[PDB]
Amino acid sequence: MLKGKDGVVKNASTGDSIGHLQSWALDTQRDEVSGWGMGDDAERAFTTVGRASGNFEVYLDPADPSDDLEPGDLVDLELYPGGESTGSGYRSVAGALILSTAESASKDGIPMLTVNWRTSGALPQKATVS
Amino acid sequence: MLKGKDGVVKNASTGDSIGHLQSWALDTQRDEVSGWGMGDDAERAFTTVGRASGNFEVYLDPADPSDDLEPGDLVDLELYPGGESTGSGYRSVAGALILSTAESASKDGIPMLTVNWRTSGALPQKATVS
Amino acid sequence: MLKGKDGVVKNASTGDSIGHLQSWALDTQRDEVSGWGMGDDAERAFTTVGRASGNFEVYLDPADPSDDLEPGDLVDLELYPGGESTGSGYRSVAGALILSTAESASKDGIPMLTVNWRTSGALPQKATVS
Amino acid sequence: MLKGKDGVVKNASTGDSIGHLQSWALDTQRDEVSGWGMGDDAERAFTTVGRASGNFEVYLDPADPSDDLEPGDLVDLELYPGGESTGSGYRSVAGALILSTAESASKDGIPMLTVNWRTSGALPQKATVS
Amino acid sequence: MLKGKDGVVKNASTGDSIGHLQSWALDTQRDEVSGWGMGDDAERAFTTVGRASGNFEVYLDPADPSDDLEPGDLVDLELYPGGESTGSGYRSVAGALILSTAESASKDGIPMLTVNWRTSGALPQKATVS
Amino acid sequence: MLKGKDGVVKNASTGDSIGHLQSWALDTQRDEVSGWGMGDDAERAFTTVGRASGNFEVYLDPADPSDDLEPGDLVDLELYPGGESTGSGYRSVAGALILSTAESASKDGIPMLTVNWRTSGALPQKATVS
Amino acid sequence: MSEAIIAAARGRLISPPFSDATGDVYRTPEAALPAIIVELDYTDAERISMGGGFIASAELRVEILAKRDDWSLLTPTPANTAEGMARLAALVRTAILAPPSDLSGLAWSIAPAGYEFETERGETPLARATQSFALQILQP
Amino acid sequence: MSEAIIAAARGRLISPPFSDATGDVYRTPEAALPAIIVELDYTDAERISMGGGFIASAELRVEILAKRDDWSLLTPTPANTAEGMARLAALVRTAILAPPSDLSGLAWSIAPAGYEFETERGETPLARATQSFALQILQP
Amino acid sequence: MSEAIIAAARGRLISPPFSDATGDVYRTPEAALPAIIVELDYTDAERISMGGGFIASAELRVEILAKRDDWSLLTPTPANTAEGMARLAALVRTAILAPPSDLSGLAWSIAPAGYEFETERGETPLARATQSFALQILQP
Amino acid sequence: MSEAIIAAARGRLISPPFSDATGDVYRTPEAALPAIIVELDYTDAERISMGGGFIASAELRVEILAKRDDWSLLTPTPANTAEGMARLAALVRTAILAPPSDLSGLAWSIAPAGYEFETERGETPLARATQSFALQILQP
Amino acid sequence: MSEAIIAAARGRLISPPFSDATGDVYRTPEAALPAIIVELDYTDAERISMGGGFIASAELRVEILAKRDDWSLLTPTPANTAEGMARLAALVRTAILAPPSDLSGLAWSIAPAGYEFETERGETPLARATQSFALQILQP
Amino acid sequence: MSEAIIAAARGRLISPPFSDATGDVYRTPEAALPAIIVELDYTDAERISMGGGFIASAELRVEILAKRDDWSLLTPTPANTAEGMARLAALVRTAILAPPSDLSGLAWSIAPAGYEFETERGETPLARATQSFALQILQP
Repeated sequence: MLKGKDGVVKNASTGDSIGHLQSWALDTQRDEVSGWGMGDDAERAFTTVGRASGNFEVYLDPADPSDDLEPGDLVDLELYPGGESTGSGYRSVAGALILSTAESASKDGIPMLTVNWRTSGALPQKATVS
Repeated sequence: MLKGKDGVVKNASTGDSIGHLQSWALDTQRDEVSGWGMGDDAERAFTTVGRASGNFEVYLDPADPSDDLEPGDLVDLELYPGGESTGSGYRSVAGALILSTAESASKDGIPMLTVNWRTSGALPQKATVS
Repeated sequence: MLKGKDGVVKNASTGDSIGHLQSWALDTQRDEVSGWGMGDDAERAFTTVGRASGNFEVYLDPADPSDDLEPGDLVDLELYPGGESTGSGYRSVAGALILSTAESASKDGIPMLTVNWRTSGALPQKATVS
Repeated sequence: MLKGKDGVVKNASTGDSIGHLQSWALDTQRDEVSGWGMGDDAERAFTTVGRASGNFEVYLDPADPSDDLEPGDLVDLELYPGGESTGSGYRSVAGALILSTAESASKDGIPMLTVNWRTSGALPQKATVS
Repeated sequence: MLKGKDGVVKNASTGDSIGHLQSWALDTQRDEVSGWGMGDDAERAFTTVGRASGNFEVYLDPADPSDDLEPGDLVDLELYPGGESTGSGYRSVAGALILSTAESASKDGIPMLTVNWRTSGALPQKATVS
Repeated sequence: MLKGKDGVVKNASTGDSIGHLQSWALDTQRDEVSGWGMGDDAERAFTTVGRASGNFEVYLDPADPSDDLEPGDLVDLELYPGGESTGSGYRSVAGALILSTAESASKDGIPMLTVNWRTSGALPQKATVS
Repeated sequence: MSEAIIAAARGRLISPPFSDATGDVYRTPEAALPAIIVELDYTDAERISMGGGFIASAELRVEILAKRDDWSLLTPTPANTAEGMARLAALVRTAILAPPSDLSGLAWSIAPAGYEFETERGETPLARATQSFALQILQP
Repeated sequence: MSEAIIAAARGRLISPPFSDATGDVYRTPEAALPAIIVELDYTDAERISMGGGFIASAELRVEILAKRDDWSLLTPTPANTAEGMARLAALVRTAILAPPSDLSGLAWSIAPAGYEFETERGETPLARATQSFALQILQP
Repeated sequence: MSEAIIAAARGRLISPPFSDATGDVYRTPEAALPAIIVELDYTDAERISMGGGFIASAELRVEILAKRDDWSLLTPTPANTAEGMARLAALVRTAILAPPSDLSGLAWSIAPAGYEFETERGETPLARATQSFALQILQP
Repeated sequence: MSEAIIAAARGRLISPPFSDATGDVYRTPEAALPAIIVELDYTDAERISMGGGFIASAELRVEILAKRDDWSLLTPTPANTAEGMARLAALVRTAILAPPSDLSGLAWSIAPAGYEFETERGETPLARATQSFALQILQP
Repeated sequence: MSEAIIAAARGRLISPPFSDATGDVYRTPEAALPAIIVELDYTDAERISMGGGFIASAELRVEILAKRDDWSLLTPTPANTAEGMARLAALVRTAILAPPSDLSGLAWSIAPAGYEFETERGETPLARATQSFALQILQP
Repeated sequence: MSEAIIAAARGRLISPPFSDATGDVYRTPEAALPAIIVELDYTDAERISMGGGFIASAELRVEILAKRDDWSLLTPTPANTAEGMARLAALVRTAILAPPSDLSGLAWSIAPAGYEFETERGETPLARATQSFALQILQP
């Protein structure tokens, strides 16, 4: 039961935490192929290839690297669900490609940026921090 | 009227309960073929092949086997809706294939993982525990 | 204005009430064919063939026949909207084919099963109980 | 501003009000064809053919003609939005074809029936009652 | 900041305000064509043709011209967002074609009519009232 | 953490702030192409071309340039998320094409206009104000 | 229009054979054992249409005070407060919630918002009954 | 119809061997140690169908006052207020929430809205028990 | 701007032929039998636009105190509190909720939030009437 | 079934070495310095299934009154009200919220609804602790 | 940071020519006829970001007590409580809700939560005015 | 675990140079002019996981009573209640809401639920400050 208020996402290449973040997400998926024949009760299935994606939301920032990331950029992202405390697992994705960014605001609220990423050529690797 | 707060899902092969779980689900479906002819009031139908799927949600865990399951893995899952008390029915699925896993968090909440599975080559078998 | 807390659904063949039920539903539909010509203000229509479907929800049961029904089974269902009191109408469907079943639970709730059925070769027949 | 609690829908052919009704609806539609050419600022349009449809909901009834209507039946429906008081407009649809009927109930509620109709060969005609 | 409780929509041809209205809406759209080539960073775009549409809702009326409008009719509509007070802008649409009308009611509510219109051959023209 | 109640959007060409605005939004996207081969665990991806879009909402205005913008117009828009105070970043989009405008009102509310724009031939450029 | 609705009520509730006095502070009599009083109470409100209209949410409260044989018109045990109060109330409910249109029209909905029986210890026993009826009236 | 429902209650609660008096202000006796009183209370309401009908949300409150051996019918320690009150209440609950249709029909739902045990210090100890039952009754 | 709205009210309610005094604590007279007082009360608030604006939710309360022939202008039985209070109130409602734009404009919505008639036992009978009108005013 | 649940509680809370008295109005002793009392309180309710069932929302309140060395079993400073009350309460919480099924079964959920420590100034200081436990019990 | 916001208020409200005293219990003077007092009141709160931040919902209450010519600066009839209170209040509102950034920044939103005029009967008439301003301040 | 959290608080609030007494009814001293008291208060609760866990919603209230130079540590005008209370409170807030993990961990969220300054008229002026901190603690 990680606390979830201490999560840190950092760009591995430039070594900077992203900024005041509202939320993070990650997903991993593998496609399915099903086949059945005449006279068969159940359908057999197998998994072929894998992709991963995710998104993070942060208050709009002109004083942090939050500002720098751009659609099309290739970045290395290390995400710490429970923080960087020793023995806390980190999900590291290499070659993350940033597909899209979205900025929004309202009269009564703080401006927000949402970044969506996909993985290219690699799959997220779990590891445990020192 | 099972209580539903005592449900245990265990990986049969390694004999470990999955972890602090929020919710479980299972479904079984059989496809339909309908045919009618010129001059007929109703349409006749028959069921051809069957598939099963399900999903479970658990708080994110670095100290339990919750951590280990991966998309594409083949696992044997035994699910106890009412617990392992003697005489409680268990749904056992063999050859469960894990299609997808999803991790998410928010500033005010605990991190969560959702695992989705399908069955390959087998159908869930009901049985009663000793 | 039937009360609706007394509704009983029974499997006609084995003569057993299904169990602690939350809700029932039934539907009857007939498809439409419309045709209009050049120079015509309105479009004429006719009804060709008919199908019926329905679903019922019950708390999960290991001590009742609720447990027995399976996808693909063919069953005879008699549904009493207002109960079995004399003079209460019953909807009887013959050759009901059970397409799908779904089991679910949550930490704070009782486990539930939802059964979906279609009719094959027959149409529901209204009748009045003795 | 008709009151709307006095609306009566009656089957014209058998002269019976339908029953304890919850709600009624009617719609009229005419399809559109648009064409524009190279070099033109706006697109011209015209209306070709017309259809009408509607639905009504009533508590389930074994003592009224509410019970009798069936999918596929052809009926004449006269609907009084503001009641039958003299000088109140009535929408009369001839040759209404009843495509579908749906019965439902829950543990805490009264059973309900919803009937959906289309028009065949005719368009609803407004008229004022004597 | 027009008040919005004083809006009047009038049929220009017969010079009558529509009636007790709940709400009005208008929209104007122009389609987009995008093209990019091999080796180009951004995609260029242009706007080709324009259409306009809108809808208004009013309590059902047997004593006003609200009653008269019919699907398929061609009408001239002048809409005053802020009323007819001198110097208040009016949106005038010529050749408005009324595609559809919908009447509805419930046990606890007043009957309502919704009219949907499109423009044929013309585009709404803004103007300022004397 | 910009305040978000001070955001100003101005048309660069005519130098006028748009008006009493409720909300603004911007988005930037780059499409993805994925390819995998027989025998490969993950799917590689790349980003090809980029587009940007956005929308803003303002109370309806007859005394401001809010009134002037029209679908199909090409405009230069400079958007200040945090205001025009020195050192505040501004997003400037050149060649913004206004695809659509929508006016709406209700009995209890102020009339509102929503403008949607796309970019043609250019991509939004971040810059810092003097 | 309270006066008109009250007037309808005045006609509608004058039928029991005893005077109805509304809002008389000084008056608190025991001589008029069977007692009736009708109050239009309060009206909350919301807009109607675009271009003008108003509607109100309104409550009408009817109160009955009684002793002895007034309770005992026909059936036995109307001394029991509940039976007696109900006996007068249901008919009263039908009086106000009657079929005639004029009474119904300015009132629109005439639903019973609430009901009550109350007990005050006088030599002759006096019991209070309340019959709130909710009427939504278009503001003129 | 309060009188009818109260009448059903009157029949349904007259069975304990002691008189039931409802709404008697002057009466406050200690001689009738085992005490029962049933109140129909209030009815809120909403429309039914189009063209006419009304339904009500209603509360029925049952109150029991007792001392000594009335508590001690069979099991030990009914002097303890909780056990004693529960002992009388559950059976009372079954009485009112009984299977017979007439009792159930005018009542529709018969759910226990609330329960309570209360303590008043008399030489003989007196304890009050409340058993609210919510019945939704169609307005006639 | 309370003063301006109050000023509009001051002009709008000065028409009944009697003085209107607002917030005079020391004063509690019976000589001014027909009595009128208008209160702007409270303003809650929310933001307008981006870049600046504010709007308020505000309540205006109008109270009338009266005795004798003031009630009896024309129709019979205005001594009855309800008729009398309604008789003065409806016209008052029209006064404040009048068509003139200036009165309406700073006020925006002018809906009747509430209505009441009250009874105080003086030799001459005095009755209090409240006419809350809800006005939403843009904060300047 | 309050008696049974109370009985389970009676067994479950009789373990501290002092008598537990529930609902004794006349009794208000200081001689029984360590004090325990368990109350089943109220049950609200809703329907179960179609064809029959009922469930209740219920609250169980446990109250402890104490002075002196009863607080000082082991750790220092239990005179401090908070530590002392917590010290008795947590174990009490485990007693009632224990693993045994019978205790858990009729109770279903056993969540702590509330907690409190209170101070009354007696020569020997007396402090009150409340441990509401919410149990949902199927109506028999 | 209450002190800083209060300090801003202290500077912002010291301008009327009379002393402002906040939270002086012993002091209740009539010599300082024009009276001003500013209170930071309470702060409720919620989390900011992931990794750290807090924000608060806060209310600032401004109260004015006055008599005689203090009301009568320029326009006639400020003796009328409403006009007088409004006259002082609107300017006060502008003082606190002023354009300067420092005052606005720690305050974020500065909306008028509420307004009131009150009447106390002293030889010289004293009237109380409240101007709640809601400021959301990031917790440092 | 109230005792542990209270113990953390006990360590965390013992630093101001004066004794902290919690829940001492008999004690109401003026000799200990600077005064501190910490209360764990109440815990509401909900289930965790399937198969077992519980979490609580809990409130911690910190109260400070003070006079004279205790207010005047450094900056001028801490006699003003608001400045003085804020001056002590913010540091106290940081004490409890400190970075150390143990203090934070059993507490989870440590948000300031509320703040207040109060005035009681003693020769030496005494002022009360409340600093509610909401901590959600997993039930052991």
